[PDB]
Amino acid sequence: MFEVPITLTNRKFAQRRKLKYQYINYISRRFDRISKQQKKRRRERHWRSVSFEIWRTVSSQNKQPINKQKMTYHNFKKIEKIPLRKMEIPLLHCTKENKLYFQSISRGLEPLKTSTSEVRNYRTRHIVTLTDLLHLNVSRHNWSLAYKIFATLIRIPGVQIKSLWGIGVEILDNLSNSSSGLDFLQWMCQIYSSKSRSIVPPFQTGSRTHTAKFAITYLWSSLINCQKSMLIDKISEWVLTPPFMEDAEVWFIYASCHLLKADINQVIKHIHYVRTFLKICLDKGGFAVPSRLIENQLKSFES
DNA sequence: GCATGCATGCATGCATGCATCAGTTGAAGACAA
Repeated sequence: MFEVPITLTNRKFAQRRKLKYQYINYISRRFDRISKQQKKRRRERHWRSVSFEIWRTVSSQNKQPINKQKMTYHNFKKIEKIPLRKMEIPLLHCTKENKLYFQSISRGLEPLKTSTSEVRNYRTRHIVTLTDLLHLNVSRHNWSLAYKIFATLIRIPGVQIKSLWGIGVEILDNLSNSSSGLDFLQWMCQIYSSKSRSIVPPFQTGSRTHTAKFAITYLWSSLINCQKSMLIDKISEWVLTPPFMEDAEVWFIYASCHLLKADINQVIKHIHYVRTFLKICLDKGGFAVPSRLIENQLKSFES
């Protein structure tokens, strides 16, 4: 009853997405008309926008104005009537289950089986139980079992590493026996930071644009390994090998490295330093409500 | 006929290939019959 961490499937689901986005396109085409293939799905899904430290959202103010009824019954069924037929052609080539699937999604029903629910089979149902027991044991603070789970999981030739916070917290409350925590974190980062589609990202990703998980997690957690102090110039040397260098938040990680080094003219240059990266992190992002707090601290330093 | 496998295609940089101090030297304007 939880998301699976393996690449969803082969099967039907492609032909279903076919039917879906093909029909979508026929209706939206005739709709702009009246208002006046993996690739068809691709263009289709394509032309569309793809007191505390909140990445504040973009709120409503310069946005738009009001609309007034577009769509009576007699006029919707206009736009519906033709594309449904063109659909009657390749519907003739997809399978019965997907005839009825398209039929119902087109009546506006919504399925009550899931892609997981219907992908039957010895092996996957076993993985499903394995991963469940993982997520359960981790909820239970049963770090030992949990760990056993995780290990037998990743042993299996199907699981992609989308279960890393799995370890990153698991191996984290497991001081016991294994290289851990930062080990995993900076490992993830080093491996998946270069070149060396669906079924993806925010908490996994590749290069050229940003990479939540591994990056920021080791990138603060090492600074927490320096709250273990009271290391830094290392974290800021290899933090100081950008660029993605639009990673503004990592600009704030850098400025944090300088406020922690600051804790004689050396300490000056470290406070000068943090003063610089805070605004080069006015790049944009959006942190630290008043930087005048950071700066009141920097004046407690200036003493 | 339908499902598994894996090879073809497509697309962003990169790498191979192929074309694009000192001497004699003359020339120019002033000057005499």
